[PDB]
Amino acid sequence: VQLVESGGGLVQPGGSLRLSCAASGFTFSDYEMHWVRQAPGKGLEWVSGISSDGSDTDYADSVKGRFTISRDNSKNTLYLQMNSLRAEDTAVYYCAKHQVLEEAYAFDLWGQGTLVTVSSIQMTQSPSSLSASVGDRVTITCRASQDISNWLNWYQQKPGKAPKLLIYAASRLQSGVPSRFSGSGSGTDFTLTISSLQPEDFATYYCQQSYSFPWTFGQGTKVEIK
Amino acid sequence: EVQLVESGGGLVQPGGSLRLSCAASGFTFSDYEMHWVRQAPGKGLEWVSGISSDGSDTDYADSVKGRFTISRDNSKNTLYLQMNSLRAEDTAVYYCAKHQVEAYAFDLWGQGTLVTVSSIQMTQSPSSLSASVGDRVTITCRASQDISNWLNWYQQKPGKAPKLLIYAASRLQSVPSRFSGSGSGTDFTLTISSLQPEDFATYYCQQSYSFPWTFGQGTKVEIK
Repeated sequence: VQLVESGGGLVQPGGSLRLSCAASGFTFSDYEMHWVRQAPGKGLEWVSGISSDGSDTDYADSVKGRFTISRDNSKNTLYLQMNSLRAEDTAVYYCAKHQVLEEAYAFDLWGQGTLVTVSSIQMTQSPSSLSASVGDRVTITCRASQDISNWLNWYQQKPGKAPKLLIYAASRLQSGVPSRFSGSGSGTDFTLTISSLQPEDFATYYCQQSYSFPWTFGQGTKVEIK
Repeated sequence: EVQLVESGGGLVQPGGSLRLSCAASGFTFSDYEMHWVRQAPGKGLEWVSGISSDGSDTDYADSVKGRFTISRDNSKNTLYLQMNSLRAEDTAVYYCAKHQVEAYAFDLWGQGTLVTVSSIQMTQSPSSLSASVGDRVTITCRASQDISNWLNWYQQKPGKAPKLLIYAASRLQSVPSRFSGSGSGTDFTLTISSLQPEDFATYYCQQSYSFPWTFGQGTKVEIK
């Protein structure tokens, strides 16, 4: 089971690119699919989404009228037509599957991302970065600009790696993530806690509200070494 | 005239692509599982990708799934690695290696090709050490799990193909008597009884017990 993005590259301002996202191991046609991007000044930014049958589409305001999302459910392929590209569109672009997990919605499958370079409800996380050692207890906080009940997910993004779903619905651990990771909170203040930091836990962590559209992420919390 | 030769490296901006090739000669390439293994200054050795003998089954490390594609042309005795959407973290020397079986080890490597872009854990100690000719050198490896004697040691000189020294914790490859391996379970030690001048090199341990195959960060043996 994986998603594989292709089509990135270097493009002049005002240029065009077409990204494709090839899905495998699951019934692609059954799932809402989305593009999410991260610019060199990071933080995840939802770009666009499309319903399972391809009839309903959505875009972030910053890409309206320039990007077009589509899908070929017969070839398990998602597309993003990017016209009139701008310097600010420089980013890694992720393809992601939206899943109803228990009674909640999360992006539970992501691709590794493709790089686009152009040249010739608010979520607040704290801290923005922290340095720690192996064995340390790490506390990361997310505050929501509104009550969102337990409609909150946490993602882990290792350096140079695709983001990964850690916790959904504020406290529910995703399959495979170890017990040291734990989430708590409801309403407007949420906590991700790593009970004992391991070397593979050095990463950037993102919260994301799943309560009202458009989906918004926190700016990220960088967990650095030393 | 048994050898592997990698080509296709170079310098690339982030997000670019390269295609590495590994040319095999002197053995029946089509019969063997083939692998790519890479080395950055920080990580030691890191297994990247493997492909079954017939080219139909492939495997990738988590750090490169979906960006790298391994394939083989068994009619031209050639392994390939297509690297798309390259990252700074992919900067490494890339080796192609043949997997060999009693025990499982990487018994043949190429000299490597350099790419610049601009879960059982093994811990080795020391990371570097200075010694003289005639010295006894003791290198230690610890596994995050019991792995009985499923543990190999490699030697790597600058710019030369890595070399299999000891497999199954204590068994010498067809390698001088001064080299000696011991340990089982979770603690292993590599011993050079009397350092020779051609013995100044970087050494790596590797567990052959559970997939994915993992290496220690390496022990650099320097002069002084």
